[PDB]
Amino acid sequence: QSLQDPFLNALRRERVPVSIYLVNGIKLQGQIESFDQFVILLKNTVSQMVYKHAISTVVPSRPVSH
Amino acid sequence: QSLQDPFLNALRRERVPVSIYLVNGIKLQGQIESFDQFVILLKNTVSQMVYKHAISTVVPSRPVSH
Amino acid sequence: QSLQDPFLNALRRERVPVSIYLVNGIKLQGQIESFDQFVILLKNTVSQMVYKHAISTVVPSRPVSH
Amino acid sequence: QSLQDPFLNALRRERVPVSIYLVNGIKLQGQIESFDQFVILLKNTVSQMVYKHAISTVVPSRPVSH
Amino acid sequence: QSLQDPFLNALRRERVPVSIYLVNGIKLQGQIESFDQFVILLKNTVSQMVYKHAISTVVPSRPVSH
Amino acid sequence: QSLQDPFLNALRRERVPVSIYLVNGIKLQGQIESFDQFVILLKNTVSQMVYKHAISTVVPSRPVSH
Repeated sequence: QSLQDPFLNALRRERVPVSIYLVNGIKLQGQIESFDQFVILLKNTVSQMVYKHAISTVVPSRPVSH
Repeated sequence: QSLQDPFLNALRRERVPVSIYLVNGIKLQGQIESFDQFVILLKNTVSQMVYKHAISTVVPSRPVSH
Repeated sequence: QSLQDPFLNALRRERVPVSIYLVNGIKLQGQIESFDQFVILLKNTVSQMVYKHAISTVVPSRPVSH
Repeated sequence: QSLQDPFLNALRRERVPVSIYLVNGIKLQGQIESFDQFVILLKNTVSQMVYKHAISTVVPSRPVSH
Repeated sequence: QSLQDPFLNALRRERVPVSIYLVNGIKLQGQIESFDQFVILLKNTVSQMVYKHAISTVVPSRPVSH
Repeated sequence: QSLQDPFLNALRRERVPVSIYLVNGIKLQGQIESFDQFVILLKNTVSQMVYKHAISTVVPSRPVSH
């Protein structure tokens, strides 16, 4: 299930800069390189691996249709 | 199960502004655009994807029947 | 399972004011309107939906038998 | 499984005052009245229901064998 | 699975003092008395029961082979 | 699943220094010695065992292909 995948794929495909806010309030920025049901790979200087269980919200930097 | 879906659907359908409070105390605001069992899409300038595991409470801005 | 349901039902039925403390230390107050295994609906001016995964403790404002 | 139950039962049966520390650092005190795999009922003036997912450590006020 | 058990058993058997850091940054110290897949029993003046879901990292006070 | 394993294996095999940020904002550093689906063993002076449920992001100190 089911909503996640089209939303994240749209961001990934359009290479939209996003802000990922973590469960501790820390903000990550970059482009979604790929994802599965457990992690998101977020690209800027290096690819970092973000655990979805530690994500609170994914905020596109501009409107993106899914 | 079972309580969530009528509650969130009522908010979504009536387009009631809500406050979503996260597990770190951060408050999000907007209208519920859609949801499944893992995320809520919360609309204002952009659609942001909120993970339910990081939500503590959903507070309608006015009384809504479910 | 098994302890939750009689405890929360007693509060709900007796309409006992409770304090719900969240995993971030934030205190909610109101009466338990209904619940399932994922959320509690907590009533005051509006019904708010509290996720049990974000609850640390439910504290009745007075002794209640279960 | 398997370690929890003898440990908590020993506390419950011996009516040992405990400190329950939550995942946010908040300390609860009282005696364990009962428990299942999801919650602990902690007694002082009222019985409060503590969610095990929000517990970090259970600390007996004195040595207890299990 | 699979890595945990040899690591924690090595600490337990060698009675190595460890620091257990919790998800809120609080540090516990003592020796691992026993464990299962849900909790660790950590010994100093009393045995305290630590929930693994609230543990971030287990740090031996000296190098231990597993 | 599926993304984690090639990413972490690449770090492990190349012995890339990483920063592991925990869900409370605390940063760990060292090299990934091994991992399974529940923990990562992170090496510096001692091997410490990090629970993946307490990890927010794994950040390689330099670009690594997976």
